[PDB]
Amino acid sequence: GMRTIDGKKYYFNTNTAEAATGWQTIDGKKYYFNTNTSIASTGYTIINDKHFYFNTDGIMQIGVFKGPDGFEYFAPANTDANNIEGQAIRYQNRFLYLHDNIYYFGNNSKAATGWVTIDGRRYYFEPNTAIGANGYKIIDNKNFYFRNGLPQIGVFKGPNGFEYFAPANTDANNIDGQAIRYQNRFLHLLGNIYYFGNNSKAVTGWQTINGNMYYFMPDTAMAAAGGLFEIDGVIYFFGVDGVKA
Ligand SMILES: CC(=O)N[C@@H]1[C@@H](O)[C@H](O[C@@H]2O[C@H](CO)[C@H](O)[C@H](O[C@H]3O[C@H](CO)[C@H](O)[C@H](O)[C@H]3O)[C@H]2O)[C@@H](CO)O[C@H]1O
Ligand SMILES: CC(=O)N[C@@H]1[C@@H](O)[C@H](O[C@@H]2O[C@H](CO)[C@H](O)[C@H](O[C@H]3O[C@H](CO)[C@H](O)[C@H](O)[C@H]3O)[C@H]2O)[C@@H](CO)O[C@H]1O
Repeated sequence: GMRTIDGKKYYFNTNTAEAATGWQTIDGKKYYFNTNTSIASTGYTIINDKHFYFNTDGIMQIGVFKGPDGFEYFAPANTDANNIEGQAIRYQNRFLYLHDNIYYFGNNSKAATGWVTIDGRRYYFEPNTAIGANGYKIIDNKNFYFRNGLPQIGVFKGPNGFEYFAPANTDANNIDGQAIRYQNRFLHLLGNIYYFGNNSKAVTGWQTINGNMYYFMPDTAMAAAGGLFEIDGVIYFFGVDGVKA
């Protein structure tokens, strides 16, 4: 019987009206009831000069969580110098993969947040979680499209349409991957063809431009090009320049 009164959770040894203290394994879960108050620990907690992290319900967590000195890695037993389960450990200058989530830990064993350069590459880790960014992101009024923390160069679909996340210095000295103003013009990138309207977004569907007909795929905004394509069940030929002929 584990009850919670006045926002404070306790673990009673059933038959006696007394609350328990210390580490307790309840339902496979680990809890630490402060030895001087019997109150269940929550959040960043120092125990015997070691760091542990508990959720709002007092359950000990394994992962990357923020403490007063930044995000620490509360790892499984024997991750470094036979550390105990849930304890924060020394983890310096290296990446951490917690199944598809990527973190990078600095020299201080704290996870990096914001923009950082690692081995010559620019990354962005979410300040709220320290997790490498993924997908469309607006950062300081600039748009990026990330994959595992890395800004990608290319044409990707965002909330407002396909934007051109361009190579560095294409406009206003943008850095690699920054979405830019690119209006009423074609974009030729690695063999693919796109056309951007006045809104700096790639057009899709059938389009007549300067008298030539093109069909830009709705899922990629790339022009049909270099052969026969069946569109809406009809077969057409598109030259390597994307023009139907
Ligand atoms: C103030 C600051 O950030 N200084 C950095 C130190 O915190 C950091 O020391 C490591 O910090 C982690 C927490 O992020 C742990 O405290 C770690 O020690 C703990 O784990 C060890 C096993 O890995 C061992 O069990 C210790 O007994 C236990 O306390 C600690 O080494 C250092 C090193 O990165 O950098 C400082 O800049
Ligand atoms: C709702 C809508 O579609 N509005 C259109 C604007 O988004 C568009 O503005 C441009 O949009 C691109 C993204 O597609 C960028 O946001 C661009 O600004 C950014 O790049 C600039 C350099 O090229 C500069 O660095 C800015 O600081 C940076 O924010 C922005 O101009 C406009 C113009 O095409 O059309 C609207 O219809």
